[PDB]
Amino acid sequence: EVQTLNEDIFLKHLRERILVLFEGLNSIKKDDLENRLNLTINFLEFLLANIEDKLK
Ligand SMILES: [Mn+2]
Repeated sequence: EVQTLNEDIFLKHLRERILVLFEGLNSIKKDDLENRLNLTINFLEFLLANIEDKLK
């Protein structure tokens, strides 16, 4: 029940590791949104250029 020096150190590192893991997870999540957004933009931009080619 008492909290030992070794436990405090181990808990403190694990805290840091989880926070680093969340940073990693948040980046993968944001890059995933960034890629799907860019893929739809590129599609729409390609479509827009097809349309304008046919209007020329
Ligand atoms: Mn999170």
